[PDB]
Amino acid sequence: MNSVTISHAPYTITYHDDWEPVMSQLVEFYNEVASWLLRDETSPIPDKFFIQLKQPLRNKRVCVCGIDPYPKDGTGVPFESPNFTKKSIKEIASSISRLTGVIDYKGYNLNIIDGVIPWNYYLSCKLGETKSHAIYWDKISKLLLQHITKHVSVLYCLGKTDFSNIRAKLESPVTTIVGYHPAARDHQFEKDRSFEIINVLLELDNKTPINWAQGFIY
Amino acid sequence: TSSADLTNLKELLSLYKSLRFSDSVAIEKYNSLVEWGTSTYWKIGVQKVTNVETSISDYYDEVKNKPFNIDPGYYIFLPVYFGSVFIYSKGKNMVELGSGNSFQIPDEIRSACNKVLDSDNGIDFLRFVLLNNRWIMEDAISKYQSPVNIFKLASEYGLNIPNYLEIEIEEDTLFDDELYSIMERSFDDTFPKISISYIKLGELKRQVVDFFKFSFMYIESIKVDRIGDNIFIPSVITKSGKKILVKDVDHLIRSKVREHTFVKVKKKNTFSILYDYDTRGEVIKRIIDTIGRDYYVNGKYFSKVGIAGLKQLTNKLDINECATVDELVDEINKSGTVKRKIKNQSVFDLSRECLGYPEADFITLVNNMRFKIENCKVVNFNIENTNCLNNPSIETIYGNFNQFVSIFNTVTDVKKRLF
Amino acid sequence: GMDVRCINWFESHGENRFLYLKSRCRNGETVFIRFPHYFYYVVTDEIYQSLSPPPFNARPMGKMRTIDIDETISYNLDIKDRKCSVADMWLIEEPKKRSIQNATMDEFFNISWFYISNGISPDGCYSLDEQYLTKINNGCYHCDDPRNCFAKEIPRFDIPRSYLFLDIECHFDKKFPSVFINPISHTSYCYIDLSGKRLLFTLINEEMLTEQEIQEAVDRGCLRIQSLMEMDYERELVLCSEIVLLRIAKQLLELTFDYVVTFNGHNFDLRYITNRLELLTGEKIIFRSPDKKEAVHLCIYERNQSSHKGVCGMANTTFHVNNNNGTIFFDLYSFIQKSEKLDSYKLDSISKNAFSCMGKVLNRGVREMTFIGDDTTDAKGKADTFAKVLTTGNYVTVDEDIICKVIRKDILENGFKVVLSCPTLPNDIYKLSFGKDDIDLAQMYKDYNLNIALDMARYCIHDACLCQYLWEYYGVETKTDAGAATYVLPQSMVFEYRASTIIKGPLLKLLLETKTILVRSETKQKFPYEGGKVFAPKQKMFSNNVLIFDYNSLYPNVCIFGNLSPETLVGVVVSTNRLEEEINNQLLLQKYPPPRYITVHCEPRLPNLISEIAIFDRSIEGTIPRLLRTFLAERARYKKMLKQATSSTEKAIYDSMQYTYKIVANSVYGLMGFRNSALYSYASAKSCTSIGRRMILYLESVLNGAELSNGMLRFANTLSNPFYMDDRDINPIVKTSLPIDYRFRFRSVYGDTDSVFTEIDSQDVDKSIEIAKELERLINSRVLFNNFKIEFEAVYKNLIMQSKKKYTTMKYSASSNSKSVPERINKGTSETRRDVSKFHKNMIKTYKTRLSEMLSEGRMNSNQVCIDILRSLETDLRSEFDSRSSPLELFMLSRMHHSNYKSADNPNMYLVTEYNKNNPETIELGERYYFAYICPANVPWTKKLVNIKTYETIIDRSFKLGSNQRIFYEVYFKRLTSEIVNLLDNKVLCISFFQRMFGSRPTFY
DNA sequence: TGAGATTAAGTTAT
DNA sequence: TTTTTTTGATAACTTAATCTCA
Ligand SMILES: Nc1ccn(C[C@@H](CO)OCP(=O)(O)OP(=O)(O)OP(=O)(O)O)c(=O)n1
Ligand SMILES: [Ca+2]
Ligand SMILES: [Ca+2]
Ligand SMILES: [Ca+2]
Repeated sequence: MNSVTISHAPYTITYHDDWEPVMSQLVEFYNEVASWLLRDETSPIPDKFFIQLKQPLRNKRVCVCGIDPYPKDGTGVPFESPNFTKKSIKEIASSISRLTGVIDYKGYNLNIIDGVIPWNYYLSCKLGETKSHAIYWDKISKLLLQHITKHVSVLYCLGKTDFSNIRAKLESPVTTIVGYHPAARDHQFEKDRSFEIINVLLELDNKTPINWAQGFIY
Repeated sequence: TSSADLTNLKELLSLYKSLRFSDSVAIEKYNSLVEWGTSTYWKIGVQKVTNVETSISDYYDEVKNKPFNIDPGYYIFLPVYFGSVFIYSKGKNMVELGSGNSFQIPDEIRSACNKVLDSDNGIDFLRFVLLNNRWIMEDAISKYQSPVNIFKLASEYGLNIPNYLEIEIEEDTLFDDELYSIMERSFDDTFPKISISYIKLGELKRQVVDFFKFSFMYIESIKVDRIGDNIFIPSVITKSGKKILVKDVDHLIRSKVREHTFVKVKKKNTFSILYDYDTRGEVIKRIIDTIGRDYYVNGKYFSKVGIAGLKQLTNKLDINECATVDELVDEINKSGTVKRKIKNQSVFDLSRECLGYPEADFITLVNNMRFKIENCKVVNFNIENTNCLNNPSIETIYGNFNQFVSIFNTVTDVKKRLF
Repeated sequence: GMDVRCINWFESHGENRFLYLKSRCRNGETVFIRFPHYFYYVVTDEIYQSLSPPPFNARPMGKMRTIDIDETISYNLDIKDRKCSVADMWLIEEPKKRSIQNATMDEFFNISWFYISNGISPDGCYSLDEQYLTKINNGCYHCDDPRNCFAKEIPRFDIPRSYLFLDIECHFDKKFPSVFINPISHTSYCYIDLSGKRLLFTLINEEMLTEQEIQEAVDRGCLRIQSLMEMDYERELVLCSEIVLLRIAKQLLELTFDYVVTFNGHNFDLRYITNRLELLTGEKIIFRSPDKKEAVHLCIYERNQSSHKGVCGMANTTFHVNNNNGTIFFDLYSFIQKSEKLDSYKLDSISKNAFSCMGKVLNRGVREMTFIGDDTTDAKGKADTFAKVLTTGNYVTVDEDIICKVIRKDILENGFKVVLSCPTLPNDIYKLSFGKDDIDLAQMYKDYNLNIALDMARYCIHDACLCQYLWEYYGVETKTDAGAATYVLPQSMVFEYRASTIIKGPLLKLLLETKTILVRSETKQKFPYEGGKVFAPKQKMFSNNVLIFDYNSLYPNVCIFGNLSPETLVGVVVSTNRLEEEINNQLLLQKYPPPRYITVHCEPRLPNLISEIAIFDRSIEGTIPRLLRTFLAERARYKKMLKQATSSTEKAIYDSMQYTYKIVANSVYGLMGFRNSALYSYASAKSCTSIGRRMILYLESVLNGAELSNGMLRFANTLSNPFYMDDRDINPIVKTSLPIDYRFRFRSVYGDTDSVFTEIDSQDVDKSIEIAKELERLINSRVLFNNFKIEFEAVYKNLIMQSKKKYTTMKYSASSNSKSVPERINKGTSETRRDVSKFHKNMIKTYKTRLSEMLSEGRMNSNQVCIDILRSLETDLRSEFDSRSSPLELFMLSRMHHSNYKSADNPNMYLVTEYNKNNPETIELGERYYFAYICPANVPWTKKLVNIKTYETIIDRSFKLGSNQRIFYEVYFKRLTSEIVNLLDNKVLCISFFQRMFGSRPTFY
């Protein structure tokens, strides 16, 4: 739960002790890019950059990874919006409410679920357009994903072509599932049977099963 | 990702759950599925296995040789037979304890096992005991049904089962020798059972108990006894005429029993059993010399080399005796069941089974020979390497090669017309 | 556009997917043609009417036969015939992808289907008619029926081409250029337009130069522009700001060039230019489709290629540029790395290896040295290439060790005349190469001035022109045209696929011509199979002439001779015992007579089997033999083209192309035994290997101990076919045209797959060559049969065979004599290996030459040779250990980085990972790097070596051996001593010396 | 504290 | 506002690290 300071707007690096061999290199990886990153207006909150780096990562067994925060608005944590309107979150919630058996809900908020953590590959975005900050975050995203992979047992990513080069991105082998994005034509995410896959992979790797309907918010 | 991958990997998980209860086919399937999983997902929690030692002690407690106090639940009683033990996990062959040997089921036992196991999926495996070329219903471990109804259904399918008795005990009564003797008398079951393993309701694990007294005796002679058509069982006698049962030939080989020498034999109230855990080339010829040159070790039993002609061919094909080849073809084409079996089998295998030769020994003897074959028939044979003749079994088999070649020629000639 | 010639083919990646063709007319104008691209499926006539959504288009393919090529094992001679079914087929075109269940021929590409079905070659000249063309833009046309539009083909005609060879130089302070903090200093362009004009111009960022320096440069004649519109390409040096520089670069990159050529520019140059453009200004490099309908931004994408052996893993990486305008962006680094094998793949190494010549001393000087070159000094064409590179060259390497600045140059009409700056080398003939320089870019950037800026501009334009020199030297345009013609692929993807993909075009053409479809259903179990046979050498030193006879295209010719194809395999018969084996052999010898069938005895695939016979039918030609015949014809044509060449560059290009086609023909066989291939055939590969082994055994048996005397030649064994009886004379007495006074004897000494080494009890070189020619003539008509032909390779002298695959010798070619100069050749020894040393090979050569001479003169009256050789070794080793005068370069090792390892704790993984985590220069997944053993200096000589890999460190480009760090000479000395010991005969002294110097037991071969 | 065999990796000839 | 096409074989030698045996 410690923190370190830098010479750039966010300078709010509150991090946990189990994230120790990350910050000492993230400082140099971010100093050379913050000057050009902070010259534009983004659509996360600028203080919401190093907010998931203080959580204990040796508690989760499956990691769901996003490629980019919402092009419009944004909170700071992936796949969370207590203003439920978006199509991707609707498609995510429908196919899991059918599986679990709960029909009455007011959103999902996947972050609160124990044993899973939502991850955003690119820690920043811009209003109106997506994937407009890839160059500023490429090496940082590589290092962060490598560290997260080193601790978790199975990784889940959204986007076939968007995550088509993830095997070379990591040097340590790991169980990886790359799923179709829930915005493509024909709604292919309906056919995506991946939550059962990741669960049964947890039982196959002698890990404690993770309840999935816990995160529902009423 | 897809449903097919989910089914494949969940079948892999199910196979991983039952790993000790596997044979060559199941090991190959498990390895292939592990390879597919680690190729698709870049990592899998389980690895490859090649040895896979068969262990059953995880479901059975340590043996008990002392009177003990009991009171939990009902007391369904189940005896343990003496002999080789085989395991039928699911739709497989018989697996021997330790080494994963694949026993050759005749026919009816495999069908009975398949029909018993097809009823449900809560049974862990099926346990069988073979003694002097016969099967018996051993312990039926199951996580869904109590073994009583498995025993009843197995009995009504066509195989034999031991009787069961249920008694309720209130206080912690001290089970002793007298209760064991009384319940084994009430079991009847004249077959030479060694131990008794009663189940415990609620507790999934089973328990085994047996009481015995050590003894030392003297060896008089070793003799073979007929228990079938060219199947012989070894046996020994004492001064008073007591019979010491031997489970199989391998037990005698490992015991290294010597004629006119004192031995240690485990004695019980009814019958006594020689104790193992006392080289191989010396005994494998010494016992053969003592019991007679005209004998050989047919796998688990003893077999006698004799005459081989029309009678053996008719007996193996389950047909009546005849005189000439025309009667042979008529009697084997009259029923369409036998001719289909003959068509699906080769001449070499059919003749080898007709004469009851071993597999590996006969194959090596044939591979260490030379033949002159004309019109798909054998007319001249000779030995090229005499090293393989060192084994007494090889010499005993080779001494009657004329009968084998006559049977081979007859079968080839008849199959030339059966097509 | 009536008479057009194709340049490139590309696709549209929008919602409305289109295919495009770029072409040029005779006058020089560019024409773009558009087609609607579909998805192609092949169905049966019965399936065709059972499609609830009617197909958009369907074309009848005629009647074709489908054959199951699954292989089964038979324990007897009751083999069922192969399942084949003849039916009418339909080729259906769908605007969007479908999911037909029972669809065949699904292993071919859609662009391949377009080419083959429409009858259009990727490269060629056509007469497009205006009936099927409609104008949609200025220069862009639309076509709905490409089959009818391309019905007329015309002979090839030459067309002008546009080239952009570009290089950049970025300022770097300590470690590496960073796009966020380090700017671009120089940008050099070689610009060639459709008018043939060749303009060389360099742009210099003026923000790194002082105002007085800018004034001095503009007085000297450097243009100082202020905006984009004030730039002219007719000047040589242009001073400008970084924003204007990037805007000019973006403007040049958006033009419709035929080729944009870099060296490692897809990973560094283009990415840097782009990222700087969006950082400083925010603009984008916009690429547009020919119809101006879909526009994309420049974004370099990575393509990872995985291995195929022992857990695949990532094996190589490439970087490509997305563009929809028909321009081909080419990186020479990837092309050279994929096609060549070298110690290093840097620009300096490739330039030194390619641009070399022989110079004759003509003048001396106090510190200068004048050379000269022409066709009289070196081979024809070398001097011209050296002069062409010398136009922009600045530094020359002499004797592969001296780096010298060029003082003055003078291009002649036949060669070059250059004066260098080196001491007076006291010889007459030397070697001049274009290689490494002695310029420290880090130091020059720290003291940046006007003169240093001009020097950097000259170096940058030299690199940009070196791109063009390597483009012309390697024949990339000719190779691209040949690959597009042969593989039936667009020009932009000729060098992007391996053998599994480049054969699908000709395979589909052959399948359509033969009207055959191959299907497999059962799974493919994998079993190892035996390979070729290598004979054990009989002697180490021979002192006699050895004659070499080599089979021509052994495995393709074996497949052609045996008709080895998956669909022609009658069956496989296996046996468990000798009775069944003999019965099956008796039945088989009469059931399948060998005028039509061929039976191959292979090793059993399972331990329980003792025999395995593969039966093949030669009545109908197989699919694989036809492809092999096509590739052999191609290779023969390219060899004929090679033999009629006089220039060095043309000869090198033709040799490379014929080698590529030979490797393709071999890869056809290799894929026939590849499990993950559609042409998988275990039995065919086993049969081909067995037949090759039989052929080499037959040659060795017939050649061993075959003396000649008078006019007769007597072979050892009868000239009988080793497979079946044939209509040839088997008498080993052969009339020869050699004179009557010749008497010699032969003895086979070695063999490898298809090569036979036959020695002769003679020393006269002309005599041996004449006898070898006569024998090669004689053993091709009387000994061999059908399509089996061998050729006499060369004569070997001073043959020193260390092992079964390593030997060094002097080579006399077929067209040579006694006075002809030999060529020293090494095969597998510690002189061609890329990871032994440089200090090692020179000593190995010297000691081997000394040993050969000393054995030739006559020695071995005592221990003798060992004593003096070990004394020399001790003296040299102690001198090297004390003086330490050798540079670090002589003790450098090379290794390729890859991610194919059984365990994640491998030291090779750890070394590269740790280097990458602490160095901005990142080693890619297929990059070859340098490493060496370095130990603390205070450590004295070590007798017992414990750990070796822990001392490995990567010497990227600028590592400095500090005072505390020294080269760990122990490993190199131990390896050298171990290699030398195995050459000698006496042992006791060898083990004694190894124990004394190091303290171990020297292993003996 | 040595000898010997075995496995993994790199590299070349064919 | 997100998505189709890959992948030649075996044989022989050398060196370091690991396992096993006097
Ligand atoms: N790339 C290769 C190289 C060699 N071989 C083994 C064998 C068959 O290809 O080599 C025999 P050759 O017939 O190709 O003969 P070689 O390689 O010497 O070629 P050539 O001198 O005829 O050009 C192979 O299988 N693949
Ligand atoms: Ca450069
Ligand atoms: Ca340069
Ligand atoms: Ca050859």
